Amino acid sequence: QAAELFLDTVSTFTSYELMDYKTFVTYTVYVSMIALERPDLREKVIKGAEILEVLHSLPAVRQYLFSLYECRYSVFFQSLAVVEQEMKKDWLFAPHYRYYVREMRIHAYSQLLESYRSLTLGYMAEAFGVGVEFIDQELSRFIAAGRLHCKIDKVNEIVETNRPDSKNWQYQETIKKGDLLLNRVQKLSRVINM
Amino acid sequence: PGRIDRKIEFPPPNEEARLDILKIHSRKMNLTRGINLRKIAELMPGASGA
Repeated sequence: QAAELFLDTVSTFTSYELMDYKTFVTYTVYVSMIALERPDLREKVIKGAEILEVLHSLPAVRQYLFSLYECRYSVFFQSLAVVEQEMKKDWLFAPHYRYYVREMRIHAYSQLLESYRSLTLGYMAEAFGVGVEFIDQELSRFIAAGRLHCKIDKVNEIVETNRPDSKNWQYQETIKKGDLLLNRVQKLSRVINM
Repeated sequence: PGRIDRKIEFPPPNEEARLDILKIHSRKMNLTRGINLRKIAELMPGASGA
C-alpha cells in the first residue's frame, strides 16, 4: 500500500516535510523494490524519466536499484549493507529495518534461484556473495522458514528446487485468516451475553 | 444622490489579480510539479476573471 500511495512522484511536490524531493524518491524506491514484481519494475521505475533524472543525481541508489535489475548480485550486498545501515540509523524506518533486509535477502534468493533447477551451492559463493557455510545456514533458515521453494542436497553438493502449485500456500493464508476471525467472533461471542 | 448608498467599481485584474484566480481555479485539476503560472498571467493581458 505504501508504494501504491507513492505511485505518482509527479504531483508530489517540494514539500515542507521532505524538503528534498529526492528523499521522497529514495523512500518510494525503497518501498517499491519490495512492493512490486519484475514486470512493473521493468516498466515503471526503469522507464520513468521523472523518476530516472532524480536518481541520476544519486550515485549509490542508482547503483542500488540497477544491481538488482541488472543481476549484479555480489555488489548488491555491498550497497545493501549501506542502505540497511542507513535505514538502521533512520527515524521512521528504524522500527522495521530488521524486517526489510530479511525480506530483501529471500527476495534476491528467489530471483536468482528460480531460474535454474540444478544450480549447485558452490557456485553462489564466488558468483553471488561470499561464504559457503553462510549460504548454508542462510538458505536453511528459509526453507526451514517455509518460504524459498527449493530443497537443498548436502553430501553431493547441489541445490535442487521444485515448483509449488498455488493451492497449498493459497490454502495456508486462508486457514490463518479463518482461524483468526473464528477467534475474533469466538471472543466477542464470549463478551456479549456476559 | 440621496437614493443610492454606495457604488463600487470592479476593475479588470492586474498581473497580481490574474495570478490568484489561476491559483484558486487551478485547484481541482490534476497538475504537474513546476508550472510557473506567473508567466501565464503575464501572457494574459487582463481579459477578465472569466
